[PDB]
Amino acid sequence: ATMGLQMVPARIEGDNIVLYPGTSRIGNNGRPANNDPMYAAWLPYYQNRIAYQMAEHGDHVRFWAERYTRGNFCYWRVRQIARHNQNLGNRPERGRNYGQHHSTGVI
RNA sequence: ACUGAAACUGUAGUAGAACCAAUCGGGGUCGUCAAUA
Repeated sequence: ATMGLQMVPARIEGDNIVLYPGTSRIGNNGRPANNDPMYAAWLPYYQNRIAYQMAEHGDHVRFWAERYTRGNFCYWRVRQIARHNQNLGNRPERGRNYGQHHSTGVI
């Protein structure tokens, strides 16, 4: 399970692989550097669902996210989502502390 | 401006001599499987 911390979200575009570390930056060992947040954002899906019907693996999307903290690390908790062509709407605010997933209000 | 008649294509000969349906294999035994929070 340690090895997952040095995986990066990726795609292939035509015939090149692409990487999407996004706002996070790739640390030397491949881990997200300097305690910056996980490369991918986290979508609540089987509990505290962030609904638009629930999105699906092919969905191209636009979304708000919030920086959340847990223990040794932090991550972009998705807050609200729309299909890409649709309007995302207004900025959400200070989410619930979902237990040890603590809000920051950094959105 | 008088059909020739009569005559067994049969008589003797072992489709056989030689060759392995066989060569190798313990009815045996350990750590995997799924990916995140």
